[PDB]
Amino acid sequence: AIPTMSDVRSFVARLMAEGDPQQWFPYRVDQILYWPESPFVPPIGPFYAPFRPVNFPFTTGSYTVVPDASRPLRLLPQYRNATITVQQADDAYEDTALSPLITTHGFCVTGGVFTSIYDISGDPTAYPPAQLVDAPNDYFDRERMARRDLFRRLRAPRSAIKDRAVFDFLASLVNPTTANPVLDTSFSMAYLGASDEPVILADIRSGSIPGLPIPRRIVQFGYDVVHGSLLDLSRAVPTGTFGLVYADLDQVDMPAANRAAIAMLGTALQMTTAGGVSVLKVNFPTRAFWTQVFNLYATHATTLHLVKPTIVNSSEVFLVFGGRQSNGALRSTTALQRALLSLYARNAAIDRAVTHIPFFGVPDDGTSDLGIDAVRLFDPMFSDAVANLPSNALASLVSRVVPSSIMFTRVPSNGPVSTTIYGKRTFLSNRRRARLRDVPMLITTTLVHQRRFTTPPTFTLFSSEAVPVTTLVAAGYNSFISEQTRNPNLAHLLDLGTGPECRILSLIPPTLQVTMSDSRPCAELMASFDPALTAYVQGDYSTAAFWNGIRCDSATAIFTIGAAAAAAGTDLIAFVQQLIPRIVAAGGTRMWLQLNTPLYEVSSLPDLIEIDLRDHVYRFNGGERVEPYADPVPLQQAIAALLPAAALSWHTLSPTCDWLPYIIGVGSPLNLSDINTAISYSRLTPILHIDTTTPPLRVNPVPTPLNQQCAIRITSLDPAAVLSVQHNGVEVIGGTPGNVISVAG
Amino acid sequence: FVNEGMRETFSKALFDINMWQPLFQATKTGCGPIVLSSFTTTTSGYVGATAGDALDNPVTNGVFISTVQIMN
Amino acid sequence: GNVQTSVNTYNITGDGNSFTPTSDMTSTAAPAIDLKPGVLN
Amino acid sequence: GNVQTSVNTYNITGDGNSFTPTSDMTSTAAPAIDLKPGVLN
Ligand SMILES: *C(=O)CCCCCCCCCCCCC
Ligand SMILES: *C(=O)CCCCCCCCCCCCC
Repeated sequence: AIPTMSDVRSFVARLMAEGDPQQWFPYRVDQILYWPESPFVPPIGPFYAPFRPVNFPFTTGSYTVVPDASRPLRLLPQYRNATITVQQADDAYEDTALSPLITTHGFCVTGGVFTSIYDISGDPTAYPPAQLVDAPNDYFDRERMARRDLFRRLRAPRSAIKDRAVFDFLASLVNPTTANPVLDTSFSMAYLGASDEPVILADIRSGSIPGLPIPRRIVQFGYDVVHGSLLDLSRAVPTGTFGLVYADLDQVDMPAANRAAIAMLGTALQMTTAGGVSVLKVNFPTRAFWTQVFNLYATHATTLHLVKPTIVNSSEVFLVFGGRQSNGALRSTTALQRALLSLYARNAAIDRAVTHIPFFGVPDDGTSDLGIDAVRLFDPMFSDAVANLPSNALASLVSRVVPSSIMFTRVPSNGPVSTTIYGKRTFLSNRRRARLRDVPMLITTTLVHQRRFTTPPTFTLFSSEAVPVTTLVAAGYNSFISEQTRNPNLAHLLDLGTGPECRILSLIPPTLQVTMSDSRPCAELMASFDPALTAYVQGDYSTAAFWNGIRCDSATAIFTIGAAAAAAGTDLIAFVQQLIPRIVAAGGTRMWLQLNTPLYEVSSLPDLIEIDLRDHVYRFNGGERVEPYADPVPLQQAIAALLPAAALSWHTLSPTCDWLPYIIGVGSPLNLSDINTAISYSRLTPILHIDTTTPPLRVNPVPTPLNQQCAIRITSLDPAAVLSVQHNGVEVIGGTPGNVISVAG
Repeated sequence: FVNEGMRETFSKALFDINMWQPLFQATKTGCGPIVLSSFTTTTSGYVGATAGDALDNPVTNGVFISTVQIMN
Repeated sequence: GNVQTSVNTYNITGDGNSFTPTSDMTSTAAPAIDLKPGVLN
Repeated sequence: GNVQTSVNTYNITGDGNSFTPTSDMTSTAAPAIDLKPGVLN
C-alpha cells in the first residue's frame, strides 16, 4: 500500500530483467487501446480506442489477498496430461537445480531406550562358552565405525536413560526379607564414572526410582568422580564392599581390551558386599571374554542378566550379578547365545539402515541416498499446457522425490522473487522414479494461485517429531513387501486396494509387473508408466464383478483387507472367505494380507487400538476408524480349509528393527521406546503370508502351549536339507537331522 | 530422411490433432499445438539405402528425423 | 450453453449461428491417412 | 555361420549380436507400393 524504496527497487528490478515485452496491445501516442471484453470502461473523450487483440489470454475476476506463510508449505502433487521425456525433464532440472546444496541433519532419533533383559542364570541349558556369536568381523572398521558414530550424533540429546534403564530393572532383583536380602533398604552403593555428579545419583537418594529403596550412602569412584577417590577398576581397589556396585566404565585393540573388561568386572565383582549386586558394563561381549568371565567368576555370584539398553547403536551390554556368594555357578546358557545373537542381529539392521544417511557437514551431492535436492527458480512462470523451463523443472523435481514431502517456498528479494522447491530424495523415490518411463507434469494451478511470500527454505534431512506408532508399523511392511516382491519367480503381482496413489510402486523391483487397484481414481498419471509393467484397475475388489479378467500369480491386500470388511459391513472371517478363493481363481500362487487378528494376545493398546470384545472389532485411535477382526485360531483354520495344500505363515514387525531403512531411511524421527509399541501393534495386526506353492506345516498341539513338547513336520522329499527355524529375525534352531542347535528349547 | 510426401502424412496426422486445440486447453490435457518441426532437424549429407546408392543423393540441409525422435 | 467468452473464437449460443447442411460440402475430418509400409516409406 | 569379414558390416556369429523383438518397431520392408494407374500418374 505504501511502496517503500526496497519494494520499488524490487519492482524496477523485476522490470529490467530480460523478458518479453507484452504485445497484445500495440502502443499509440494519442490513444490507449483497451480490451472491449475488459472491466475497464473508457472515460469519454478521444483518448480510448476499443482495440481488441486477436487472442488475449486474460479473463476477469479478482483475488482475495492471503497473508504470508509462516513456514514452507508442502504441496501435494497432482499431475497434468502432457509428460516430459526423461532426457529433457532431466537437464531441465539440472539447469535450475540447487546441486551442491548445504543441508542440516537435525535429529533422526529422539525417543528413549529400547531395553531388553535376558536371564543367563535363568536358562537351564548349557551352552559351550567357546562357541557363542563372537564379535562380527566388520564391526571394527573405518566404514562401520564411521556410521556407528554418525548414528550416535543423529540422536537429539544419555546415561540418564541407560543408567535409569538398568535401575528400572535392578529394582526387580531387590529382596526385602531378612532370609536373604538383596539391595535391602539403606544398602550402601558404589558408583564409578561421573561427569557434575551423575544425574541419576540425585534420584537414587530421592528414592525417586519406584521399587528401589533409598541407599544409606553412595560412594563415587572412576576417573573424574569429583566427589570420591579416583580408582582404576582394571587393577585392585583399596575400598570396602557395597550392596550394589554399579560399574559403568568404558573399555575403549580387542585382546587387551578384553583383558581390561575381564579385569574390571573382576574387581567390581570384588567390591560387592557378600550377597550384593555388581553391575558391570561390558563394551564388546566377545565370545573371547565370555569364556574368561564364566571361568574366573564362574562362582562369585548367583544370578546373571544381560540388560542391553539400546539408546544408540552400540554393542555395550550390562551384566548384573545375583548374590555375591562364593559358591555360585554361573554357567553360560542358551539364553546368552540368544541374547548375544539378538544384539548383533540388530547392529546389522541398524547399520544397514544408517548407510542411507550422509556424513555431517558434507555439501549435498547426488551421491547421498537421503540427500535433499531442490530447484530454485526466479520469478518462475509455471504455465499449463506449455513446457517452459520453469514448469519443466517442476516436473523432474517432483518425480525425483515423490513419496516424500515436496515443500515449496517464495522469499521476496529486493530484486526478483526466488522460489525453491526442495524435497527429501530418498531410496524410496529412486525405486519409484526408476519405474517411471516418463516424467509427468503437475497442475501448476495450485502453485500459480499462491502469490504470497513464505519463509525461506530449510533443507533438513529429518523432520522434527517422532513418527506415529502407526507409521513405525507401516514402514515395517514397506520393508517386508519390498523384500518379498524382490523375489524373482514372483512375476506378475496385483494389489487389492493400493492407496489412491499407488504407494506400492516404490516397494517393488522396477522390473516386476504389478497392477495396483482402488475404488478411487489413481493419483499418478498412469500413462507415464509403461503399460506392460504397471496396470491400474478401478473399483473395489470386495464386489464380485471386479474379478473378471484380472489374473495375477500373487496378490497383496495390505492396509485394505481390514477396511473392506468394515466398508462391506461384513464379518472378517467371512470376508476373506470370499477373497482368498477369488485370488486362487485369479491365478495366484502367493498372498499377503494385512489382516488384523490378536495372535499374540487379546490385550490391546490404550491409545492405538481398542479391542471391543462384544463384537469382534478394532478401534484404531478409538473411533478414527473401526474395522472387524478375526481370532488367531478360528481364522487360521478357516483359511487352511480354503487353501488346504497351501503353507501359511505369520510375518510380523521383528524386534531386530531391520525395517529401519524405512523410517531413518526416508528421514523421519522416532522413539527407541516405541519400537516396543509397534512390535506390539504389529502383533495385533500380522501379515498372513500364504503360499499355495508348498506343503503346509503340522503342529501336533495346535494351540501349542509354551513348555510342552510339540510335533512339527516339514514334508520335504530330500533328507539332504538344512532345517533352520528362526523367530524374531534371529535364527534359533538350525541343523541337518543329526545335529540341531536349539536356543528356543 | 523425411522426403516431401512423408511430411504430408505426419503433417496430415498432426493437423487432425491440432484441430482439437480448444478441447485440449479446456480440459488442461495436451501441452500446446504439435508442430512437426519439433521432431525433425536440418542435417546434411548423402542420403540413401546403402553407401553405394546413397552416394547419388547429396542433400544439403535436408530435414531428417532421428530415431529417438521417430519415437516421440 | 452457458456463455464462455474467449476460450474459443465462437460462443455456441452466440448471436446468429446457423445449422444448415449443404449438399455441397459433406463434413469430413481425416480418417483415411495412409500409413501402410510401402506407402509411408 | 563361418566367419566372412568384410563383405557385409556385420558378422552373423559376430560378437554381442542380439535377437530381441520390441512391440515398438514391427519389422517391415516396402510391400504396399502404390502403382495403380490414377495414383502412379
Ligand atoms: C449448454 O451446454 C446447453 C447445451 C447446448 C449444447 C450442448 C451440446 C449439444 C450441441 C452440440 C454443439 C457442438 C457440436 C454438436
Ligand atoms: C552358418 O551359416 C551357421 C548357420 C547360422 C545362420 C544360418 C541361417 C539361420 C539364421 C538366419 C540369420 C539371418 C536372418 C534369419
